[PDB]
Amino acid sequence: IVEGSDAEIGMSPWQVMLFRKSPQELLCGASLISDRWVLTAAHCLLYPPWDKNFTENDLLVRIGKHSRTRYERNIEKISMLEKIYIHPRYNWRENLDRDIALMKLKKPVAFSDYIHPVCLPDRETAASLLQAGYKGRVTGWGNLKEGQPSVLQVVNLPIVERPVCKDSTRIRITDNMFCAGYKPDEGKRGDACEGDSGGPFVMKSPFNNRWYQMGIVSWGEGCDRDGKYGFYTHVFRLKKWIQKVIDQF
Amino acid sequence: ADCGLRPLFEKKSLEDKTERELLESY
Amino acid sequence: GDFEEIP
Ligand SMILES: *[B]([O])([O])[C]([C][C][C][C]C([N])=[N])[N]C(=O)[C]1[C][C][C]N1C(=O)[C]([C]C1=[C][C]=[C][C]=[C]1)[N]C([C])=O
Repeated sequence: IVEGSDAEIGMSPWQVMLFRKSPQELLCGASLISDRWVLTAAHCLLYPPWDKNFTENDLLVRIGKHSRTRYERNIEKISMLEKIYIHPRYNWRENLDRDIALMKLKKPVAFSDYIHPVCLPDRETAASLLQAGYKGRVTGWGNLKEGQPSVLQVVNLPIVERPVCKDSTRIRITDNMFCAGYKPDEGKRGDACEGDSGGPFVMKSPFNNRWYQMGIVSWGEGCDRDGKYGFYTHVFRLKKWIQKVIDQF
Repeated sequence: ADCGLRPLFEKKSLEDKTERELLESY
Repeated sequence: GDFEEIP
C-alpha cells in the first residue's frame, strides 16, 4: 500500500496473509468469506511466465494478523490448505482476466474479535455501489513505495470510469475488472503495490451497514504512478463460479 | 450471515477513523 | 525472513 495509513486493530477481520513455509515469506493478501473458505487472486498461486505455481503443501494461511512479521501468539490462527481452486478461464497468457481462486482450509477456524468473514455481494448491492466516484478500501502488508510496514496498511480509493481505465493502459481491459485510484487532478494519492495482491477492495453498504468485498487486488503498472490505476477482479461477475465451487465441494 | 459486521466496530456501534470517507462518497 | 518463526 502506497500513501496509506496503519489500520486500527480489528479494522479488517477478514484480511488474510498468504505465507510460504520455505523460505518463510509473504506471498499475498486474501480474505475470509466463511469459516472454511479464503478468496485470493489466481496469480498469487499460478503465473508460468515467472515459474510460479504453488500447491497446497506450499502455503499456510494466517488470519487475524496485524503485525506483518510477528507471530501474534494468542491472536492469529494459522491454517493448512486442503485444496486450491483456480478459475478455469483465468487468463495468465494475456491480461489476467478472471484473476481469482478459492482456498479450502483443512479445518474451519473459529471467529473472534480479530477474525470475521466479509460479505460477498448480491446483484443489487453491486449495482448500487460499483459507481465511479465511490470510494472502496484496500488493505495489505505490501510495499510502501514502488519499504515494508510493520503493520497492516489501509487506503480508500475512488472507483474510476471504465473509459479512463482503458485509456491509462496498453493492456486489454475486460468486464471482469475495474480500476480504482485518484486522477492526477485530485491532489490525493494512493494504491496497492507488490505484496498486496489477492487482498480485498471492500465497500460499506449504506443500506445495511455491512462490509462487502467488491474486488481483489489484481494488477497495475508500478505503484501510485500519476495517470495510472490499480486493477481489480470484479467479484460479483465471478460470483456464480464462486457459488459453484462451494456448493460442489 | 453475520458477515461484514466487525466485532470491534459495527457490533459495538463504533466507527473507524476513516469509514465516514467512504459513506460520504455514496 | 524479516519474519518471526512460527510454532
Ligand atoms: B501482486 O502480485 O502483488 C501484484 C501487485 C498489484 C498492485 C499493483 C497496483 N495497483 N499498482 N500484481 C502483479 O504483479 C501482476 C501479476 C503478474 C504481472 N502483474 C502486473 O501487475 C504487471 C502488468 C500486467 C497486467 C496484466 C497482465 C500481465 C501483466 N505490472 C507490472 C508493474 O509488471
